Amino acid sequence: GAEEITADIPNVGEAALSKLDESGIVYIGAEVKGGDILVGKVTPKGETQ
Amino acid sequence: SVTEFLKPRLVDIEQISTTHAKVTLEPLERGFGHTLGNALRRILLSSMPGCAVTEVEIEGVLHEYSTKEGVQEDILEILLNLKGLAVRVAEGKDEVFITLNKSGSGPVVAGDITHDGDVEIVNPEHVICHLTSDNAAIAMRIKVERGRGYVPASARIHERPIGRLLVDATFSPVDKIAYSVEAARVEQRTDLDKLVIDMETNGTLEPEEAIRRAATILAEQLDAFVDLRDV
Amino acid sequence: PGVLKIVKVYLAVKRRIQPGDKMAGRHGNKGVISKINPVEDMPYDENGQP
Repeated sequence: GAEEITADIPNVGEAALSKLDESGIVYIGAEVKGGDILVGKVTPKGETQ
Repeated sequence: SVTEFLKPRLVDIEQISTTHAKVTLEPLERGFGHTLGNALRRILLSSMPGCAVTEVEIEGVLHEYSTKEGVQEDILEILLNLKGLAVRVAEGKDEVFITLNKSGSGPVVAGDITHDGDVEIVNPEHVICHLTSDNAAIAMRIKVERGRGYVPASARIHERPIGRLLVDATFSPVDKIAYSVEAARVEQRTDLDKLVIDMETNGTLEPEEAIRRAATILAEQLDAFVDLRDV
Repeated sequence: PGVLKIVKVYLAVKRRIQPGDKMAGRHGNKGVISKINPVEDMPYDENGQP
């Protein structure tokens, strides 16, 4: 499929989505530390055993 | 006699300026002047309380690495200038908010800050920024905290809305301390000696009170030795 | 080809001096900072300037 940039990131709580907007891109002026999500991207994955 | 010493007393404050003073302790016995001077210099230069700017909120500003229309200085330079603000907070308050609103061409100084009467600005002539247009306007909310030592923005424990700019705070008001130990004329003896402490500060903290806090700290840490036991 | 969207984010990091940083003059005397000593532990002159 096609990779999509969005704020609907699986297995991630609302704490890491605070600095993201509706489009899934971090706000301008947001103080970010290591491990913080700046752009939320989800890629389609095949069947996993 | 020999086993009894002469207790020094505070005899003079000479206020050369609002940021420079001299305090005289007299009488001091042989060797005690140097010991007390070094101890008081080390305590005063490191462990004395004060009030410093900790948070700034400027309207229309999202981060320090930006510019505001009509202001010659960048926001980072404005924060650096605010770091040098000398603020005296009345006792009982560890957190004050002071506002700075200005419109029109001209330098913006510390005397233009509106405070609720519990905050005194010691250096009203301190320059924060320059407004270069008649239509230029600045509106800032500054947070003043009481503290001790140097607490950088990173070291502060971690929500924070975007726009609140954290400023490194140097709470210590004492900048320079120099002590000179000279001869003192007391009664008929020639062994008593006199300590002169020259304090260069930001004007927030009085000389006599600073000396008293330094002595209190020294005695309070000495109490452990005075009551030496296995703990 | 094959690229749909590129998002670039710019981060500004304030790096302060700390032990391990390389500092040097203009005469070839380079060095690494070993300790950030307190002001009260620095040598000072007769006027009290450390």
